[PDB]
Amino acid sequence: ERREIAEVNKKLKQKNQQLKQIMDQLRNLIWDINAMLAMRN
Amino acid sequence: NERLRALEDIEREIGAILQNAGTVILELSKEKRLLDRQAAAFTASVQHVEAELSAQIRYLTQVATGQPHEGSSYSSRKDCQMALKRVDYARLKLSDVARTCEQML
Repeated sequence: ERREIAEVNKKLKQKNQQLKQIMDQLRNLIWDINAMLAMRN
Repeated sequence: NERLRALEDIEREIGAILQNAGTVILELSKEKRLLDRQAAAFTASVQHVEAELSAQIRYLTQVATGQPHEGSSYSSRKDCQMALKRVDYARLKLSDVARTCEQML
């Protein structure tokens, strides 16, 4: 049946949301120069 | 380090043997060993110390009115510490990203 398909889809969606949260944190952790390039060297 | 070495040498030579040379003439208590101490350390050491002191006295005398010998007084040494702070913030952000990645396992 498609129950396993739905379970795998839900697991993949949860992993995608987790990866998206990690990427969101990485955005702020990765700009890191835009705020302070005005006096960077 | 020139002036520092000169001051160190003057300090090391401040306690000369001239103050201890007051027991050199009494060395002739065996006939009418270390009799040489009554020649080199009697007055020549004191003369050399006085000459060195006089030389050190007659310096350029730079300080006249205000505050010379400055040299920090100013800019981005502060911003150097600020860049160290940016490095620390980047460290904190990298640690947060690593914690997020670990949670992603």
